[PDB]
Amino acid sequence: MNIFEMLRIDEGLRLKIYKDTEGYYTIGIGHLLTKSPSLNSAKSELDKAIGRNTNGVITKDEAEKLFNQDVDAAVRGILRNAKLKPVYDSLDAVRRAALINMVFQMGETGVAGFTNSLRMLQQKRWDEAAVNLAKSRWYNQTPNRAKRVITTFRTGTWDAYK
Ligand SMILES: [Cl-]
Ligand SMILES: [Cl-]
Repeated sequence: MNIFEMLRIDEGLRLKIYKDTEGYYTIGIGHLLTKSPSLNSAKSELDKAIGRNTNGVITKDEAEKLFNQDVDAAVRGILRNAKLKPVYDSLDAVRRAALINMVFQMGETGVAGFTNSLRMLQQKRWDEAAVNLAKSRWYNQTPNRAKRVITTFRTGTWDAYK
């Protein structure tokens, strides 16, 4: 298992514009299009992202292409962030994937806001970090996905995904 296969299980794959768990316009593998309520505005972003007139539909390759761009952006956002970088640097490879997963879903700002959890991860206090991570809107709104990520941080294995 790797970061790509982990995120593919978490986000699924859809080739036509759809609404995410928050109600926003998305396409492919969890690629947010816009927070706007207008479908037209979403179709406009989609064509801009792809470079062709898509009329709301993309192929598998186009989806995988946006996906590779998005994982690359998440990693780099972490390495550029003064709060995330040190945590990232301190973790093993499995746990690193779990941090990337959080960032992909919620953005760097968002993750950076989990001050207490990040400090516990840095300290390698696994059971205490899992407990604090669960006291969030994240966990209450997407509980099965949060539990998978949280178990990954707690154990340091891919069990939750096998
Ligand atoms: Cl883009
Ligand atoms: Cl969920």
